[PDB]
Parts: sequence; structure tokens; C-alpha cells
Amino acid sequence: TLNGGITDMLTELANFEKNVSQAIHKYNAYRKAASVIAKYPHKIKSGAEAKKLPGVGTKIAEKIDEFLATGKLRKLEKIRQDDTSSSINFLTRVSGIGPSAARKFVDEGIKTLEDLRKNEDKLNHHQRIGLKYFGDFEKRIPREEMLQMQDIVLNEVKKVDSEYIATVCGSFRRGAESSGDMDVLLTHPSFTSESTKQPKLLHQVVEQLQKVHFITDTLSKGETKFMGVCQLPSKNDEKEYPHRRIDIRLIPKDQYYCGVLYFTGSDIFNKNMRAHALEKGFTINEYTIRPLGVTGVAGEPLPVDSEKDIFDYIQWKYREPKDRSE
DNA sequence: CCGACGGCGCATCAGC
DNA sequence: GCTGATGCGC
DNA sequence: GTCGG
Ligand SMILES: Nc1ccn([C@H]2C[C@H](O)[C@@H](COP(=O)(O)C(F)(F)P(=O)(O)OP(=O)(O)O)O2)c(=O)n1
Ligand SMILES: [Cl-]
Ligand SMILES: [Cl-]
Ligand SMILES: [Cl-]
Ligand SMILES: [Mg+2]
Ligand SMILES: [Mg+2]
Ligand code: NA
Ligand code: NA
Repeated sequence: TLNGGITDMLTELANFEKNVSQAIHKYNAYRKAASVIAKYPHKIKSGAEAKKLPGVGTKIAEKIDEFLATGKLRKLEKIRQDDTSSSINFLTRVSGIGPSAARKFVDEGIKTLEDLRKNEDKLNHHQRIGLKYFGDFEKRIPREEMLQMQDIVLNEVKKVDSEYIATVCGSFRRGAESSGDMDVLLTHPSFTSESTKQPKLLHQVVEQLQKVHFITDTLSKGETKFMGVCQLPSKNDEKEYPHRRIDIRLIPKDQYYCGVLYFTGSDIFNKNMRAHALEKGFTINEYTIRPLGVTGVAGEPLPVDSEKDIFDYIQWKYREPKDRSE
């Protein structure tokens, strides 16, 4: 909030480029700038001052000077007053509707919540659930509720097979006081980078969570990644809790560290860390860290026994989860 | 200048 | 049916 | 939109 006005602005611009312009690199450029400025420990006084930060160039510097002097950005003022842009931006807030589908729906005249509700038949499964819980999915989850959800998840998976280990990652692992959803990393000794000695490992867990009515809907589901909806149980006469988004990722037990590093995020932190990795001659994904041979092709996985080992390879001092919120 | 920008799971679809 | 490209998401 | 070779 120290430079909240500016970071909000950049984030709006980022969303515009992504949702309306369908210019993903501009989206990432604005988010990185917003990110680096967000952690700058001083109340920015000018675009020039901001341009010193990495990720902030000439264009954003000018915008920062406009925002600082007028308190607003004409470029955004116009975007807001543009019906097509406003429609597209709104529609993309429904989970399952991205930049493309939003523009297409608008072409059909489907541009409001009311339009979507009356044309449910024109949405795929994911979009339909996103619409169904539109209001709920925008609500934040207090950490206290995250704690209650964690308890249910770990206890239920334990009941399935005491050998499963479920770790809540995402902003929760980063110590956030509220999260947008729950991200669960799941491992089991039967599934390694060497073999899958037991099928349905993810399925069984999803099944159990559905049996107890924790998981209520499914957006997508595969062998290693589940994307759905869940809800905490409420007491008698007690109003129900909002439905929440839940992501479950099954990862080879031997590649847990690259996995937890990936799922802990933040997304921008991963982008920055993986970019740094490449500059240092390495490539990092959720399974391994590999050196990039002279040719440019990834080599064999390097030994990893802690999150810190990954950091050492790329010559970065270790950073606790709570400091990875970029 | 201008090529690169992190990396990948699941749903859907065109082409064969 | 498969496979590769695209959309959307983590 | 920003960066580095
Ligand atoms: N583009 C991305 C997106 C995600 N992630 C990894 C790194 C992320 O930490 C992790 C979770 O994705 P999430 O989509 O639940 C998130 F990001 F919003 P979270 O950080 O959890 O914040 P919140 O509380 O609001 O959900 O996936 C990634 O690597 N790249
Ligand atoms: Cl772009
Ligand atoms: Cl690992
Ligand atoms: Cl790999
Ligand atoms: Mg999350
Ligand atoms: Mg998530
Ligand atoms: Na800069
Ligand atoms: Na969406």
C-alpha cells in the first residue's frame, strides 16, 4: 500500500493487455514492474526514481509521472469508458472464460452476468461452474479458514493411505493472512520419477474428499492435477461458508523439493527465479533442475535434497517462503 | 537493434 | 482413434 | 513493455 496507487494502475494495465489486447508479454511486463515497485521500501516521488528499478522502463516511468501529478491515467480512463473493453474484462472474471472466449461471447451479444445465466447451454463445463460460483470465487479466504480446510484435507488423505503426504502450498505456505484458493501438493511412495506402482493415486484422494462432501465440483481432472471446488462444513443454523477453489497436484515423491518450490510460488517469483536460472545456465521446472548444455539443450537432472540446493545451483541466497511473495 | 520473455497439466478441436 | 495446436489455467 | 548482448 506504500505505492498502492501506482501498483494498482500497473495491474489494471496488465489486465488490459492480457484480456483485451491479448498481449501476454505486455501483461508480464506490467506485472513485473508492479511487483518490483510493490516491494520498493520508499514512497515513489517520480517516474525517474521508479525507472531505476528493474522492470520499469521509459513508458511506465511516464505513466507514473502522469499518475503522480493527476492521480489518474488518461489511458485507463478511456479503457474504462470503452464498452467492448469493459465487457471483455468482466467476462474474463468467470473461471474458464479467457481472453478469446470473452471476445467471442461479446460478438454474440453475451456480455453481462445476466446474459451468461440465460445462455448456460453455450458454456463448457468449467465455465458453467465458474459462473455458478462467480461471487464466491472472488472472495478471499481468511487464514483461519485455510487452517480448517488444511485439517480436513490432511486427515482425509491420511484415512485413504497413511503414506500420502499432503502439503498446502501457494500463498498459504508463504504465510499470507488470506488466500485466493487452496493449493495442495500431494505425494505417495508408489509414485516416483522411476515408476507408478499404483494407479488412481490422485483419484482415490479426490473420491474421499467428495465422499465427505468437502469437494463439491470438478473443473478439470487428470492423472496428476485436479482442479475443482470445495466447501467447509458449517454448523446448525449457521450460514454456509462460500465455496472455494481447490487445486491438487500429485508429484513424484523423489522430486518433492522442485515440486514444493514450484507450488509455493509466487508465480512472479518463479518467473524471476527460473529466468535467473537460465542466465546461470540451468533450467527449472516442478520436477527437476537441469544444466543447459553448450547446445542449449537440457541435461540430466542434478541431485536435489532441499529447496536450498536449488537456490545454491543458481547462486541465490536461500529465501524463506514468506519472502517469495513477489 | 531486436530476440527473448518459465514451464507445464488438462480440455477441446482440427486434421488424418 | 492418435497427435499436435490452441485456450485456459496452475 | 523491458531487458541485455
Ligand atoms: N502462472 C503461474 C501460476 C501459478 N504458479 C504456481 C506458483 C503459485 O504459488 C502456485 C499456486 O497458484 P495460484 O494460481 O493458486 C496463485 F498463484 F494465485 P497463489 O500464489 O496460490 O496465490 P493465491 O492465494 O491467490 O491463490 O502455482 C506458477 O508457477 N505460475
Ligand atoms: Cl505481447
Ligand atoms: Cl527435487
Ligand atoms: Cl524434467
Ligand atoms: Mg493459490
Ligand atoms: Mg490455485
Ligand atoms: Na528500469
Ligand atoms: Na477467467
